[PDB]
Amino acid sequence: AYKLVLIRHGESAWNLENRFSGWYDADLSPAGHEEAKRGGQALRDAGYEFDICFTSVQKRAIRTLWTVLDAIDQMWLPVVRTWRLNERHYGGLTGLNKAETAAKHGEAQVKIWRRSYDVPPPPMEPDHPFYSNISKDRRYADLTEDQLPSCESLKDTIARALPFWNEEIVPQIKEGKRVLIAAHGNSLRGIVKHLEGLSEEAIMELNLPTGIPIVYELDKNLKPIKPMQFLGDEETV
Amino acid sequence: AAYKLVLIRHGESAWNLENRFSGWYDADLSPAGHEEAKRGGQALRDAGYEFDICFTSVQKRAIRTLWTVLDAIDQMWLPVVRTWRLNERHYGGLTGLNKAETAAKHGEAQVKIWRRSYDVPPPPMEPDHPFYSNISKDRRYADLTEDQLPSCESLKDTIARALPFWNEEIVPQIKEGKRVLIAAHGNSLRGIVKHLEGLSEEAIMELNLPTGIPIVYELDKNLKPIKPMQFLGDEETVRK
Ligand SMILES: O=C(O)c1sc2c(Br)cc(Cl)cc2c1Nc1ccccc1
Ligand SMILES: O=C(O)c1sc2c(Br)cc(Cl)cc2c1Nc1ccccc1
Ligand SMILES: O=C(O)c1sc2c(Br)cc(Cl)cc2c1Nc1ccccc1
Ligand SMILES: [Cl-]
Repeated sequence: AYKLVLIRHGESAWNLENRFSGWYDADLSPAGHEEAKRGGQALRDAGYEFDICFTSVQKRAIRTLWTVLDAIDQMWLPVVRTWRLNERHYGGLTGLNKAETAAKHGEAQVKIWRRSYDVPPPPMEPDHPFYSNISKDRRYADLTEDQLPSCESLKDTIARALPFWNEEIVPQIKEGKRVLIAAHGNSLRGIVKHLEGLSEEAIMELNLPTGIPIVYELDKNLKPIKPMQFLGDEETV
Repeated sequence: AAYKLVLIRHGESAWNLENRFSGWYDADLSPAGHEEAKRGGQALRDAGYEFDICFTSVQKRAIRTLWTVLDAIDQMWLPVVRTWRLNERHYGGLTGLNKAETAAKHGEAQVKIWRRSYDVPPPPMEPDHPFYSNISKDRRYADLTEDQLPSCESLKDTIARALPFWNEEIVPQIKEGKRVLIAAHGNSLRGIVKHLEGLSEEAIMELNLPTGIPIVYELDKNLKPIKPMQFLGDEETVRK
């Protein structure tokens, strides 16, 4: 049975995980960093070994992966970064808290956006404070006009994450390489939905815990052989 | 110039503080060596350097130096390639001995020979060596052929196994236009510098790269330096 480990980063600075941090490159807060440290200790105590790591190009996930690699003394592992594992792009909502989002767009539209799998939020427009910060960021300079989102539905996010799973990660898993993925709520949602064949409604109901190793055991067809499991002490699991 | 290349040599390690030979032993930075890396990163940040790809070894004193630099210059998203071929020189059975144990066991004449010699290796690290399984059986070297895994290295050996990685992996990226950062070690960086500047054995053995300080090369399209290496940082640090 292949082993696959996912880890979702924890808290970012300035409450930005509650502010549609999205493609804004928020760093971990001190608390989010401690979360990653605890997740790494849990992987260390459990003696996990990896052969290759995948992460996004967003520093909060990269720093999570660094903290884990440090904790488990495997800083020498190959690391692969990809925009395709980025957090969902929340468009014009990026950086707003819940109250400000409702104030701007009204409760009705907010409910529609919260429940919809395929309706995107408004695009991030040139007058958004993150517009040039994200869209002109050098790490996206190789993306084509059609690949760099101004905004994403959950469908959009999963659609651009899954090609990287199939094209880069699955081959590593099938060679027997032990994969660690440090990424974001919605990109990990895409992977989990593919793994478990979950429904749109289902995946929108799933809220992956942060800072906690998520262990999958896959059969020869990369199908889970049991439910996802979490690593940690008794209280946190 | 056509190209710019930046090297950085990691700073003090935990085993440096013990004056022990580390070589392939995976010693971490001391707090001071970590601080050094932060200052070097800040120098790169103040100069506004941008990179497209980073190379380092599979040793954490170099990897953590790279990480610290990337953090400082807000380029943690860059691709990073790690290779055993940029590891520190392998000191064979000297690995893990401190200065006194080395002088005690081998005597003044022999230690002087090993220090000055380009191609006389120190004793090999034998299966009964206290760090033999820790290093030679470390799964990170699992894909090395038996010929590739050194039991010891002369400086010549270190340079000879570093330069294939330069030629085959770094040169292509440079000529592709990618701005390279190499975070590595004294002797593997010596291999690179010797090839870049066409230095004699004697000259490369006289060269001692400063630590924690960005070393900048301006290279023409044939990767020939168009001037001497430049250290980045305030006037003080550059002077020292
Ligand atoms: O519960 C969640 O995780 C999500 S997702 C999402 C998206 Br897309 C757009 C919007 Cl306005 C909200 C949410 C949301 N909560 C929420 C935020 C503000 C006001 C009311 C509810
Ligand atoms: O006196 C010298 O010139 C040198 S050179 C050198 C090197 Br190289 C490594 C080390 Cl451990 C010592 C020395 C050393 N002193 C010395 C050596 C053996 C016994 C007593 C003193
Ligand atoms: O300065 C250098 O590059 C080298 S290399 C080497 C080797 Br190999 C074996 C030995 Cl006994 C010494 C050295 C050496 N100097 C040195 C090492 C420890 C203490 C004092 C001086
Ligand atoms: Cl990395």
